[PDB]
Amino acid sequence: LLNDRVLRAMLKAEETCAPSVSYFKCVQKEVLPSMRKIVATWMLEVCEEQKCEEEVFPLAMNYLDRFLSLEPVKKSRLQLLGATCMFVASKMKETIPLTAEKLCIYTDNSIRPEELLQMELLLVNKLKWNLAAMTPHDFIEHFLSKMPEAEENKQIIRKHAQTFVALCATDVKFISNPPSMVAAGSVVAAVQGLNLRSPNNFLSYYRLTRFLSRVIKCDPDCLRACQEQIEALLESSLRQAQQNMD
Amino acid sequence: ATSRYEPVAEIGVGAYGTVYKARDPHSGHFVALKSVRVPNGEEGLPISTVREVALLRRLEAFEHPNVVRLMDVCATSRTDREIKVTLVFEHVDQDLRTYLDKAPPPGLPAETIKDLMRQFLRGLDFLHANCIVHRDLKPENILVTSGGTVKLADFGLARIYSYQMALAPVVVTLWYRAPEVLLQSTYATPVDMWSVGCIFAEMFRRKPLFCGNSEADQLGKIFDLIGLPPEDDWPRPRGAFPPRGPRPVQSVVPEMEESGAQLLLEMLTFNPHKRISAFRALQHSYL
Repeated sequence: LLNDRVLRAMLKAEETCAPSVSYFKCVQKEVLPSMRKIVATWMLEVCEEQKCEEEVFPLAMNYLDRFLSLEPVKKSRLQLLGATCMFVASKMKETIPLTAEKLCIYTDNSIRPEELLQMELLLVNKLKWNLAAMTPHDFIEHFLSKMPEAEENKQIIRKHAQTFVALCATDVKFISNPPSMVAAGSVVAAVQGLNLRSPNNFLSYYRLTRFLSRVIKCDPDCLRACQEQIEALLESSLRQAQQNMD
Repeated sequence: ATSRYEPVAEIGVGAYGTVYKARDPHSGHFVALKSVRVPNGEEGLPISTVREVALLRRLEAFEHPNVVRLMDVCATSRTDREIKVTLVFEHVDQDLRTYLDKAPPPGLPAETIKDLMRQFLRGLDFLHANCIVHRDLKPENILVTSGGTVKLADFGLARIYSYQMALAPVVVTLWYRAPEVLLQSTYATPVDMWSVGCIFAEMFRRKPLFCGNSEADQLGKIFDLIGLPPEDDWPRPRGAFPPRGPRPVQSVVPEMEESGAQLLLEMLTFNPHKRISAFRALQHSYL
């Protein structure tokens, strides 16, 4: 059909938007994983508070990672980068984008609209204006279209998967794993959990890793490894949810 | 300037300005730079532009044969009112004109014409399926390096250029503009197919089938051929005129044959809807 035709293209287009798995070792001198964690977290809270399109945050994290793969960055300059990636991602995905001033307010006016706008030109140039990379949300919808499952069921899968996607974007994995695979793993973790609680209902679950890794043209062991990493993350989120005291 | 590319010659000056030919140093290949003045705001780069470009950059991934690639883009200058952007395209040596000019074919061929259209339509069915419109399809826009390849070039750039073509218009060559763009500004996808008919015909003449000037000029010049349309097939900017009739084909052709004439008509329908699609065309009796 056209699914595959466009699918093959999008899978290729994805190879052109791939960040480096080793940019913390080879390109960054100041910026460490823990700091990407902090910025990612702040970027997500801004996207939540602003009720952005679900795909703004993951997409802005793709930009960030891709920029870090090509440019060394001062850690004092990192929040500006991230704010700029939200700016660009938002403009790409949203009917009504984030404003430069709104983003600045979210850094407590640590940056000013003028810094943001300079950084936009830098960011966009580094990435060669290759900004319309397909999103995990894109893949999720594609997978869902191939699945026999009532709409109410897809709606619940959608909700959970997007939680997993956002969870990944805050973590080091988002870097090595392509959106198509992050999306696949999230769907498998979702469908699999839902059917566990509701047998006889979410039955596209069976051998879904095999099914989706064909669609995705990937090693199924990589997908499973991926999904297992996603599910560990969601458990590691017992820590953050509670220790909000001392 | 500036760009890691080193310009080497000028290749033309069309509606989109001066097109240079540079070399990609660390790549050792040829490039075809164009440039655009884009409006700077307090919100930075214009959304629809950055969006438009980005879809052009991702369109390479499809690897379609019959369309040039946007291989790179760079904002070189920032003001506060304008940003300047250079577009790095894939380079193809001669355009369809230079290929119809340097024709030691006095009067042919017809398999080099049917297959040449077959590609034309393909690359055009490709863009249309990605919701891209060319809108300025010229013989200078249609390329082909040694191989008889046909790369469609300069598609989907009208909106990116909107700003610029309004500060300082230039030139023209309405010989290909559809009757809706003239009358109105339909911008739709069927405008490309009208430009495709003109090109179909001009192929076995050897120059513009509709070589006019005024938008009305170009019109009556068209109505001469296709004949004035009785309503309601009219839209909304006159206004009425010389009552004309449907001239046969081929007092502006041959060489054209049976179906070839019937297809060129489908492509030259006034009614954008009853007009033929690149797809339904790309599989007519004649092709």
